[PDB]
Amino acid sequence: GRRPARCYRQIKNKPYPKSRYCRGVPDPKIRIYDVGMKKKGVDEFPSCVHLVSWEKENVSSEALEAARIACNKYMTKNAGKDAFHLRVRVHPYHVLRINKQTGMRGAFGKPLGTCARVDIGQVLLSVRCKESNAVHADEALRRAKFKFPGRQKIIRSRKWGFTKFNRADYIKYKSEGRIVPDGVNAKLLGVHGPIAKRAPGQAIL
Amino acid sequence: AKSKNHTAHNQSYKAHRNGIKKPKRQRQASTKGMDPKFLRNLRYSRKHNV
Amino acid sequence: QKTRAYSKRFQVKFKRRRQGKTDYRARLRLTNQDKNKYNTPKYRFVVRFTNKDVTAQIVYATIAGDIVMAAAYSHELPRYGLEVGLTNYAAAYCTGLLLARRVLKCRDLDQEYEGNVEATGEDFSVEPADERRPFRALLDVGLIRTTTGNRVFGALKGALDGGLDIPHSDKRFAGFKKDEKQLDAEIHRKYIYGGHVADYMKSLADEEPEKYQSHFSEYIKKGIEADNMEALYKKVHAAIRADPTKRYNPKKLTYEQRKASLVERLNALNSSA
Amino acid sequence: QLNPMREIKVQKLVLNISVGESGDRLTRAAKVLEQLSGQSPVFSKARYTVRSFGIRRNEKIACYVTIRGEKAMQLLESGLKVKEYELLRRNFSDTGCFGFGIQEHIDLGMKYDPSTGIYGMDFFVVLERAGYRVSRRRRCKARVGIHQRVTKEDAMKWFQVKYE
Amino acid sequence: PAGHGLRSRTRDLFARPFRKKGYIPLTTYLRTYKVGEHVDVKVNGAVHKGMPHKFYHGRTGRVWNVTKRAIGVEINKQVGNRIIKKRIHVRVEHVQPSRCNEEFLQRKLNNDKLKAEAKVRGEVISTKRQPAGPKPGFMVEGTTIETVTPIPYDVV
RNA sequence: UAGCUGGAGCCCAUUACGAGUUCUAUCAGGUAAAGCCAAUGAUUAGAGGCAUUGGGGACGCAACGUCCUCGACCUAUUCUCAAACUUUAAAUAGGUAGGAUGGCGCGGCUGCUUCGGUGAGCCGUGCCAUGGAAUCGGGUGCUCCAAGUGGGCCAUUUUUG
RNA sequence: UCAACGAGAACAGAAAUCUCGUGUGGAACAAAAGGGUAAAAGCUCGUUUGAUUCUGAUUUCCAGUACGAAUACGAACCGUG
RNA sequence: GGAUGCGAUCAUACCAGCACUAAGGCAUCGGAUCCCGUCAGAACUCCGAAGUUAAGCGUGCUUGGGCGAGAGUAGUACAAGGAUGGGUGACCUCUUGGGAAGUCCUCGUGUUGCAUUCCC
RNA sequence: AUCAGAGUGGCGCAGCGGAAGCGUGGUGGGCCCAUAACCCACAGGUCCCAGGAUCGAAACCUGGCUCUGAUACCA
Ligand SMILES: [Mg+2]
Ligand SMILES: [Mg+2]
Ligand SMILES: [Mg+2]
Ligand SMILES: [Mg+2]
Ligand SMILES: [Mg+2]
Ligand SMILES: [Mg+2]
Ligand SMILES: [Mg+2]
Ligand SMILES: [Mg+2]
Ligand SMILES: [Mg+2]
Ligand SMILES: [Mg+2]
Ligand SMILES: [Mg+2]
Ligand SMILES: [Mg+2]
Ligand SMILES: [Mg+2]
Ligand SMILES: [Mg+2]
Ligand SMILES: [Mg+2]
Ligand SMILES: [Mg+2]
Ligand SMILES: [Mg+2]
Ligand SMILES: [Mg+2]
Repeated sequence: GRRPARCYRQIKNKPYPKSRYCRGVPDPKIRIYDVGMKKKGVDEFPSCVHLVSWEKENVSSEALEAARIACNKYMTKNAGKDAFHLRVRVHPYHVLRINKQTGMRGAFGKPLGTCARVDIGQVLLSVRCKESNAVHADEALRRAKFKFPGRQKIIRSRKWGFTKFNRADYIKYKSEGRIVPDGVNAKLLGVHGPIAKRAPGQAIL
Repeated sequence: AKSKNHTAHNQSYKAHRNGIKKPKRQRQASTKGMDPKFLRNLRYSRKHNV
Repeated sequence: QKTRAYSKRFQVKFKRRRQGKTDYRARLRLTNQDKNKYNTPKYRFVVRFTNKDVTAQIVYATIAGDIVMAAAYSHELPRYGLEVGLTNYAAAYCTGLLLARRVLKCRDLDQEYEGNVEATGEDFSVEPADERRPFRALLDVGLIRTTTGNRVFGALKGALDGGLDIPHSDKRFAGFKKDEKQLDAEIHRKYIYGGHVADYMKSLADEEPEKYQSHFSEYIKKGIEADNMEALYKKVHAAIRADPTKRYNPKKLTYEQRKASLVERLNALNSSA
Repeated sequence: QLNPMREIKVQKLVLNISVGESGDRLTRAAKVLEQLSGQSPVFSKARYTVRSFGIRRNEKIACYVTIRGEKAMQLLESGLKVKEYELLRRNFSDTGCFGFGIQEHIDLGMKYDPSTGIYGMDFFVVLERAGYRVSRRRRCKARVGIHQRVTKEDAMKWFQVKYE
Repeated sequence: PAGHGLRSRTRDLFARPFRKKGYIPLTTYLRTYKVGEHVDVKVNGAVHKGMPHKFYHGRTGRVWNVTKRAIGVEINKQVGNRIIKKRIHVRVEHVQPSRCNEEFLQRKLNNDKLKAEAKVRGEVISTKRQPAGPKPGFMVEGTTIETVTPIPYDVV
């Protein structure tokens, strides 16, 4: 069916996204990017581990779909459905073309499928869990990385959950009560805005 | 057999091997094309110098 | 209310538009001198009417800003003789005459360009006869609708009657016959010498005595009946042609008190509730 | 503040009859306003040719006039003398104004003096305080500050405390 | 023609800059030109008359003939193996006077002043700029000297 | 036919003047990068309130009422993006100037210009101006007659199918 | 002053007409796309015929040829204000 | 410390929400005979001063939005020239030079000309 | 594989922007002992799915689909 990924492994062409010009593309393999309990708040799953891609390439939509489900089946069977949140951190926006008596006369091809362009040191997947339960995710990402063409690491990230705040700083800011907990995110507070819009106990310089 | 060909390859070399000939800058620069309202006056004064 | 992207993409217009005071499409066209004249500015005859004055100026355009050489107001007419009714058609006539006389006296060509010694409505242009061309100005109404009868065009008539050259035509002088397409000498004469207030003073005085008193108080208390308007304007025009010559707002409170007051509001809000 | 410049006062009444029709029918809807005002309505042509309402585009459907001053007050009190001086506490619009509608002849004015049918009509008045010429004049126009904008409490507490 | 009309390839060359759209400030009209000044041709998007071709946006040349609403500029276009002094008339909205010779014309007087001052005294001087060369020696009053060592690699 | 080339010369030349270069000053840029927590377009997920009723249960004897409900919507966020998207915005490359082809005085012309010796320019004359960054060096400086060529190919880098 | 949005008004509702507010242009400018514009280049009205005459210049293409188109003067005659 | 007219620079000048102002000036305002204007004296035009600072105008305030400046982001991203440089290649390093941008943090919120005029 | 064609009432087809019909079928009556046939009336449709312009679409054009027909050669 679909061509080998070696044909569409290197970036050789400028990005060719769906628009008022690239139309007739099919919808990509992947339609869901966040799986597991995506409703849990910041304080529940602190530990976060990412599958990071280490070579510039085109990970196909089919690959980046099959990888998440291979990272989900393991996590579900072992550590239960209520202890991980998976997020695929890349979207298939590049549209691959295929060209198929008549030779290369009129050689521009009709669109084939859709793939996501990655780069050196680009986070590709993330799982968030509880440190007591982190080993399962550590192995699940390793079990999913044999679905991608290049080299990847399985790197725990120094920050807290999916938030821009390190573990140390976020715990400092929780004890200082200078952070709004939003759900999966959090927001620092500070010295800008109107004094009015702040809650009575949430005023800082 | 593709009769359509195009390069600028070697054209900078042909241009520069005999210099990019700048025109000799001139005392008494040319007036052709200038504003006829200005030039009629300019001529008429030189008609009536002493 | 207006969102952040609105503010960030907003382009402000020119200050003298956000105040709604200038028409830049007119201004470019009035000030723009041909580039083969190189400096000779186009002097604009700028007349403006407030509710209680008739300002007039001769101004030219400079990079630094417009530079005035003769300013003539209606509130300097009392020094000449007109004490009441200083923003009417004839008052703007007098103000135009005064400004033209003063430009002439400042550039010293009045004696060769005296204009009409006496006002008339029949349209006036000067002979540029010999060696001295008249001072040439460009009238600038501003935002007013140039309808027939406008005080601006009374001021135009006065500026000409002083001797200035301002390109013009009689299609907006008061009393133009918009049907028949010529002026009436007598009706423009009436407007210039204040007939149009004189007949309304008589009209109120005949069958409206209470509005006459509530409506022309200053005319009353300066004792000027509708009977004495023309000759009054004769004398004021003669005077014009003969003699053309601590803290209450608060300081911006500075950073130290600002920062102290801020922590005070902060402690109030935080400690409370 | 109790500054007597801030006296609420009807800027204008506006009378609108839109018939969705044309020809002689609207020419009579012109008269039903011509008698009321003494000044000639201006027609309001349609737009958008929305068929389900039976109107082409650019064809005269409506007919309106603006009345202001003594005549507007005189005819406005008759307009509410229709309603028995009572509105819906919602006909007041949030900015400065309120409106209502009637069937003509429960006003005054003889009925078939042209032989024209009973046309209902749109009354709509926007109150003003003195000095909206600052938002209407051509030179130096600008908003009016909150302290001198009629609001809903201003229109309501104009309607119920006085004028009646 | 021949595949490309006058205002081709100018999706961004001829645009106004961001938040500088709309009106023409009066100074672009009250800056006056004289035959011989060096001016910069930069097209203005909103004024469509007298416009110069997209080649001339961002060049400099000497005014060579000045007329009402229009400046004659004379600039060098390089074609083949030769320089053609092209002569264009651009409406004044498209030209700004250059500050290339600002330093030159200041320094000309700054020089002739010193040649006068040298004629005053011993009449020897040399009015030339020299590019920044060797800096002479000097002592350094020994201060606290900060030792910096290459950082150990934290992978994170 | 233009380009590249030769031959015939000629014209001057170490004062000049020019440069496939740098320097100083000053213009122009929308490519890489970045951006979406900025407009356009795409796009993943939540958090909070909130609708004069997007549709329902249940209380609604009632409404100019609400708890759940798929959720519009607004608010502040979040993942990923653009050759035919951009606020911002490089590097290399582009243009111009760096004096003797400059200025100032005097007294003249104009049929242009100005309210006007007012300007614009030119004209005659007299004065100045240590050569006006570095380096380098005879020049296509001017012209004539004419040849062959007009199938290209490889490489490092940018790049389209 | 446009698109749109908020609130209101007999029949009238999502949408007919009216009124107020906000409205950086999210509308329109005959057509394709791009650029440009808010007392306008858009909408309505007024008067109109410069969509005229003579011959050059210049740009764009470029061999610095023609044509097409465009620009800036000149000498007329005019329109509008 | 003010104002008006004409302004140059066009957000440090805008936007939103507040509080306040001596004199003058501005404005608001009163009328519709005239010239003039429309459906409408609301607007535009002509005439005029009986009041009001209520709006406008002006000034100031906000841990405001925007804007402008700076520090950091960061010698990072990129990038000119060089390597019989590394690696299997994508790419990456070194050598001679240039060098950005968002979020985050701190500050600021107009300058000014000509003419006339008011203060205390 | 490209190039065309047609998609409209239950069926097969009309249709030139104001915008829905032809023949036949469906419905209720009438003639008939009864059914046809015939006579009189009655209801019709997502104008193939998603757009755009356009006073104004079902038609103009563009994307998404199904059936049908064409030209597919020198080695
Ligand atoms: Mg060839
Ligand atoms: Mg005008
Ligand atoms: Mg070409
Ligand atoms: Mg051709
Ligand atoms: Mg050809
Ligand atoms: Mg640009
Ligand atoms: Mg044109
Ligand atoms: Mg040849
Ligand atoms: Mg480009
Ligand atoms: Mg890029
Ligand atoms: Mg976007
Ligand atoms: Mg950026
Ligand atoms: Mg280039
Ligand atoms: Mg340069
Ligand atoms: Mg040609
Ligand atoms: Mg080498
Ligand atoms: Mg039957
Ligand atoms: Mg039967």
